[PDB]
Amino acid sequence: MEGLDFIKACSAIGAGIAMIAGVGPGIGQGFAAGKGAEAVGRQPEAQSDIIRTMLLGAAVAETTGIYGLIVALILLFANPFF
Amino acid sequence: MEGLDFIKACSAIGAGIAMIAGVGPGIGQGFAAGKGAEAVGRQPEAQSDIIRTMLLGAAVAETTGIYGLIVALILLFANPFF
Amino acid sequence: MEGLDFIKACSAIGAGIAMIAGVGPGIGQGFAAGKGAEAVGRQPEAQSDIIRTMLLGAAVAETTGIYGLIVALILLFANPFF
Amino acid sequence: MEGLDFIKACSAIGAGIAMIAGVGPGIGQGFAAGKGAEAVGRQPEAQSDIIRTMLLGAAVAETTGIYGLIVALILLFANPFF
Amino acid sequence: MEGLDFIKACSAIGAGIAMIAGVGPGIGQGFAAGKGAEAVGRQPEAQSDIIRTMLLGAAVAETTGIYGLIVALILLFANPFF
Amino acid sequence: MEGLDFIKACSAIGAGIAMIAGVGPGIGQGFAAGKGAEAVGRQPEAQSDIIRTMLLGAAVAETTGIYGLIVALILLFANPFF
Amino acid sequence: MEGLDFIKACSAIGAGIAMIAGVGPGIGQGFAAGKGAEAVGRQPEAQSDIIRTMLLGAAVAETTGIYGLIVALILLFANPFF
Amino acid sequence: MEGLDFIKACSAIGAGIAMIAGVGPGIGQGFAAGKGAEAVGRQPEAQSDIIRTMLLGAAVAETTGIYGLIVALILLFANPFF
Amino acid sequence: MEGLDFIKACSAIGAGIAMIAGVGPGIGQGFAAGKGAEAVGRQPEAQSDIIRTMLLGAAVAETTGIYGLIVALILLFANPFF
Amino acid sequence: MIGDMNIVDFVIQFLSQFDPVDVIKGFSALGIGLAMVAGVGPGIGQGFAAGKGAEAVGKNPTKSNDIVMIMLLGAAVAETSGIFSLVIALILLFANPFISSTASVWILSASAMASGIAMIAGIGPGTGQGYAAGKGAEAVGIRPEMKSAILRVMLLGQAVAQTTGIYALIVALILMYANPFL
Ligand SMILES: CCCCCCCS[C@@H]1O[C@H](CO)[C@@H](O)[C@H](O)[C@H]1O
Ligand SMILES: CCCCCCCS[C@@H]1O[C@H](CO)[C@@H](O)[C@H](O)[C@H]1O
Ligand SMILES: CCCCCCCS[C@@H]1O[C@H](CO)[C@@H](O)[C@H](O)[C@H]1O
Ligand SMILES: CCCCCCCS[C@@H]1O[C@H](CO)[C@@H](O)[C@H](O)[C@H]1O
Ligand SMILES: CCCCCCCS[C@@H]1O[C@H](CO)[C@@H](O)[C@H](O)[C@H]1O
Ligand SMILES: CCCCCCCS[C@@H]1O[C@H](CO)[C@@H](O)[C@H](O)[C@H]1O
Ligand SMILES: CCCCCCCS[C@@H]1O[C@H](CO)[C@@H](O)[C@H](O)[C@H]1O
Ligand SMILES: CCCCCCCS[C@@H]1O[C@H](CO)[C@@H](O)[C@H](O)[C@H]1O
Ligand SMILES: CCCCCCCS[C@@H]1O[C@H](CO)[C@@H](O)[C@H](O)[C@H]1O
Ligand SMILES: CCCCCCCS[C@@H]1O[C@H](CO)[C@@H](O)[C@H](O)[C@H]1O
Ligand SMILES: CCCCCCCS[C@@H]1O[C@H](CO)[C@@H](O)[C@H](O)[C@H]1O
Ligand SMILES: CCCCCCCS[C@@H]1O[C@H](CO)[C@@H](O)[C@H](O)[C@H]1O
Ligand SMILES: CCCCCCCS[C@@H]1O[C@H](CO)[C@@H](O)[C@H](O)[C@H]1O
Ligand SMILES: CCCCCCCS[C@@H]1O[C@H](CO)[C@@H](O)[C@H](O)[C@H]1O
Ligand SMILES: CCCCCCCS[C@@H]1O[C@H](CO)[C@@H](O)[C@H](O)[C@H]1O
Ligand SMILES: CCCCCCCS[C@@H]1O[C@H](CO)[C@@H](O)[C@H](O)[C@H]1O
Ligand SMILES: CCCCCCCS[C@@H]1O[C@H](CO)[C@@H](O)[C@H](O)[C@H]1O
Ligand SMILES: CCCCCCCS[C@@H]1O[C@H](CO)[C@@H](O)[C@H](O)[C@H]1O
Ligand SMILES: CCCCCCCS[C@@H]1O[C@H](CO)[C@@H](O)[C@H](O)[C@H]1O
Ligand SMILES: [Mn+2]
Ligand code: NA
Ligand code: NA
Ligand code: NA
Ligand code: NA
Ligand code: NA
Ligand code: NA
Ligand code: NA
Ligand code: NA
Ligand code: NA
Ligand code: NA
Repeated sequence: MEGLDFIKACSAIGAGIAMIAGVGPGIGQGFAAGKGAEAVGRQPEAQSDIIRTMLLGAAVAETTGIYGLIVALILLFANPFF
Repeated sequence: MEGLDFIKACSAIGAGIAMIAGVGPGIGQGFAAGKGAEAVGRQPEAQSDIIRTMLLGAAVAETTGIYGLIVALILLFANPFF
Repeated sequence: MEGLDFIKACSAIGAGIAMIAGVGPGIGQGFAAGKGAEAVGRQPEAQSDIIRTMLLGAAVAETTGIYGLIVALILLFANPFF
Repeated sequence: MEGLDFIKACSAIGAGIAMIAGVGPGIGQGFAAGKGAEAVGRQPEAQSDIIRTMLLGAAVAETTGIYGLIVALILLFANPFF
Repeated sequence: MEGLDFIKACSAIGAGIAMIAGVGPGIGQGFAAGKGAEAVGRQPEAQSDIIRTMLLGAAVAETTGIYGLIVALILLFANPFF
Repeated sequence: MEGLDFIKACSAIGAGIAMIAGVGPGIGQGFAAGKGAEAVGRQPEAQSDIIRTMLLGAAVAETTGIYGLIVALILLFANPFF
Repeated sequence: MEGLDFIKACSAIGAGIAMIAGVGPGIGQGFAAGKGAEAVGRQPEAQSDIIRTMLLGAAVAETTGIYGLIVALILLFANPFF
Repeated sequence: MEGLDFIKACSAIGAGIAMIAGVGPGIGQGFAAGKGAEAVGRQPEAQSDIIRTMLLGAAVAETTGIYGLIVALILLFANPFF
Repeated sequence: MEGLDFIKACSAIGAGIAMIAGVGPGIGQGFAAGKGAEAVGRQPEAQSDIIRTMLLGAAVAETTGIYGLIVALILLFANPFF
Repeated sequence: MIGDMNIVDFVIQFLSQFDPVDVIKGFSALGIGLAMVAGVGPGIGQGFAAGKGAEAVGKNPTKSNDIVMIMLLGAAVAETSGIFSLVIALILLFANPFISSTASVWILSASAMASGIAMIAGIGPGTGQGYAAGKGAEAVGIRPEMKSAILRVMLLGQAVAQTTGIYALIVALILMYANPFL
């Protein structure tokens, strides 16, 4: 086949593989949700400080999911190989 | 023969791989459900705030599951390579 | 062997890969089950709230398993590639 | 080889991969089993409640395992590709 | 590349892959075994109840192991493709 | 480069992949071992019951390791594909 | 197909694979986020020190996610092989 | 000289695979971050020792991510195969 | 195109795969760092003993990471296959 | 499809042009890298033991000798899966039983790789046995007079945890030294 078509085919594969990164934030942020819900149940009037801390930490945990998304979007819509 | 259908075949493979991301939120949100159930049993009178916190956190944990689904949808129905 | 056969072939593999997503809800929902059973033992009078909270959270954790199933089913009976 | 023999062969591969999903419920339900045994030993008088909760939650955890088997059975016995 | 041979070969591979499902119950049931041992040590007089619950829950955890084995045995001894 | 040899080659691989099932009982039984040690330490007087429960639960956790071995041994010594 | 196109294609795959590193920080930082939220709920007056410790540790946890991103970016935009 | 491109292409793949090592320190250091934040909340007076210990242990957990990075960089910029 | 190129290509990929071993020490040593930080917070007067123990155990946990690196370096710089 | 040949026939033709020994060596290299993946297990497990050891010593410093002793003994057991993989890799590197063989290149190549694939099973025992080491260290710190009973139960359970690591090692050795396919 044309090498360009082989590049596109592999880019499709690389795009999918990059999304595997998303496994991590799913697990971690789910943990944070669980601890937050636990803490709120125990200390209802500390709820706002608890939630804020939980969300702050979750935002950080999101980043490598975004990095994966970016690499996939590059492969899909801004591919440097052609 | 070659080329276009090779891209489509690999796109099928890329789409499936992209769904592996779904493993993450499944784990994380199940953990949140468990902690939420535990907290509700402990403090039934706080259950509204407990569920609210749990669902908020779970919503956040969902995103990379959706990023993955999006990439698969792109390969399937909005494929930029053909 | 036509290129169309290769697409069907890789769709069959992509479909299978899609199902790997199912690992996550299996783990997370099992965890929710364990905590729910623990909480019920500790407070049987609260079991209705505990179970409802457990099932609510588990429902959320189920979605990315469904997403994978949807992608597999698309590859199988509504393939955009042929 | 004929195009359908190739499709068949990959269908066998795709079938095997579908079953990986089964890793999830095995872990999760096992966890539920452990928590159930622990809660029963703690409070044997509540074991009816504990076990019912354990099984209901485990039933939910089973679904993505079933989803994988179904796809496998589709590839084995009701293959849309030939 | 005789089509029959390629089908048979890939059947062997998919048969092995299906057995990866076995990782799940191995982890989950081992956890169950540990909690069971812990509960019996804590409360020996309740060991009949503890063990019955441990075993019942472990049995549920076995099913996806069996599903994997079934797919492997189908590919080996009741292959629909030849 | 006869088809027979390709069947045998993929049988080797299938067999090797079947052994990955062994990851599961290794982890799960390790958990059981650690709880056993913890429990015997806490209540040496119950060690006979503790050890019996740990071994019973561990035997159950072994099965999917055995299923993988059986599949490997079938591919090795009782191959149905030739 | 020129050798260069084969290099570009494989580089796309390598770039996707590099992003798998991102699973790790997602899990770890999410754990930090939950422990931080829990600690804040327990002791709201210590929250500035808790959050600072959480973020410091989280930053350390980020680096191997950054390393993977860098390898992908190199493969994409500063590829030494062509 | 086609073969040198084959080596280069596989080196790109190998470089990405090496970065999977980064999953480990991401998880481990995130745990250290959570434990450190929890310990600081419990005993703010001890924070300098807690953090110093957290960072020392985190530095050790970093090494295998760096080993991975080094193998990647070798394959990229000091490749002995061409 | 030489058989030598095939050996080198596989060696490049095999070196990369060997570094996957590094996932383990990153997790395990990060756990150790977390427990050490926690322990120092509880008992700052035992800090020297806690840290020495943490480091001794972490040294042991490092070895399979080093085994992977050594195998990678052999495949790169002292390859017995050519 | 590659031109006219299906990708399988294409790959076989591609591989067919090389001397069989080069193909066997190539797949051995892959088998070699794959074997080492087992090293994940002892890394996780022994790190857990390290943490539990550190925790226990903090709680009962006058018992550090007994705590560390069982931590190290139990961690030694967890190391075995990693050693076994290293041995298989070293055999494939420096005493390869496939390269000087007369049989089919496909079978020898697949067997070399399959040998490394099987060793991945070692992740399980390494992780589980290291967890057991940490609980042993913890229990001994709490009750040092029970250290003998704690050690024995830990070792018994660790032995049970080893079997699937052994089954895998056996499958690799069969492929290497008693191959039914040749
Ligand atoms: C994709 C998940 C993004 C996180 C969800 C929105 C929170 S955004 C997050 O919120 C913190 C707590 O208020 C802020 O302190 C911080 O500046 C901000 O980054
Ligand atoms: C990822 C989807 C969910 C993203 C978060 C939606 C807002 S959620 C909302 O946000 C407020 C902003 O001040 C917080 O202060 C508050 O605690 C929170 O409940
Ligand atoms: C990101 C997802 C974009 C979806 C675009 C909207 C549908 S677009 C359209 O949808 C139909 C689906 O059967 C088909 O005609 C075709 O495959 C697809 O391109
Ligand atoms: C997870 C096990 C498979 C899914 C559940 C199927 C139920 S299995 C079935 O269940 C009946 C009532 O529901 C019982 O009376 C009977 O003993 C049992 O065999
Ligand atoms: C993998 C499951 C292993 C099942 C072992 C069955 C009995 S094995 C037998 O059992 C005794 C009971 O105390 C042990 O003390 C003794 O060391 C052991 O040899
Ligand atoms: C099992 C893996 C088999 C992979 C064989 C397909 C790669 S064939 C590939 O063709 C390219 C252009 O013709 C060349 O650049 C490259 O050197 C050559 O190896
Ligand atoms: C690019 C994602 C970065 C993820 C980490 C969140 C920023 S954490 C950041 O880092 C400093 C140390 O470097 C900390 O001391 C300080 O609290 C904070 O400003
Ligand atoms: C990504 C690397 C993050 C920085 C790791 C080494 C920082 S060095 C570290 O810096 C901290 C705040 O910056 C201080 O709390 C601490 O006293 C100092 O030793
Ligand atoms: C670990 C950091 C290694 C250095 C970062 C990648 C550099 S890559 C390097 O970059 C040069 C300047 O952009 C280019 O001119 C050159 O073509 C390219 O190979
Ligand atoms: C860490 C082991 C690998 C170190 C390789 C030596 C770099 S040497 C240097 O590196 C630059 C990017 O870093 C390249 O742009 C440049 O082409 C290369 O010569
Ligand atoms: C910690 C540094 C380890 C680097 C690995 C040894 C590579 S040795 C390396 O060979 C390369 C061939 O291109 C050269 O670029 C480089 O200058 C030379 O030192
Ligand atoms: C082969 C064992 C390697 C690890 C040895 C663990 C304890 S090494 C220990 O490390 C401390 C760090 O500050 C030092 O204070 C102390 O002098 C040194 O002996
Ligand atoms: C610890 C060994 C890995 C880091 C150092 C790289 C090996 S040193 C190696 O030796 C050979 C010259 O004698 C060449 O392969 C290469 O130029 C050189 O880097
Ligand atoms: C300790 C196991 C090997 C790890 C480092 C890779 C070898 S390093 C390499 O080895 C070559 C062998 O001929 C020597 O000629 C060369 O001087 C040396 O740099
Ligand atoms: C897997 C066994 C590796 C051999 C390592 C020998 C370490 S020697 C070790 O050093 C410790 C320092 O804190 C002492 O506390 C301990 O009593 C002693 O056994
Ligand atoms: C890895 C197999 C270990 C076999 C059991 C150890 C022999 S017996 C054991 O010996 C140890 C070292 O001398 C001491 O920790 C302990 O005092 C003694 O009971
Ligand atoms: C030490 C644990 C690993 C055990 C390895 C068992 C096989 S050992 C193997 O035996 C072969 C018999 O022909 C020898 O030729 C070869 O040199 C040797 O490495
Ligand atoms: C094949 C087992 C090898 C390891 C031996 C484990 C410790 S020895 C073992 O200890 C058990 C528990 O106390 C006893 O029940 C049993 O009689 C004894 O043989
Ligand atoms: C995989 C963990 C196995 C650890 C076993 C350590 C003891 S192995 C061995 O077993 C013999 C019984 O056959 C005993 O007589 C002897 O004391 C013991 O050293
Ligand atoms: Mn035809
Ligand atoms: Na992050
Ligand atoms: Na998210
Ligand atoms: Na979900
Ligand atoms: Na489910
Ligand atoms: Na089940
Ligand atoms: Na079982
Ligand atoms: Na890091
Ligand atoms: Na390290
Ligand atoms: Na080690
Ligand atoms: Na076992």
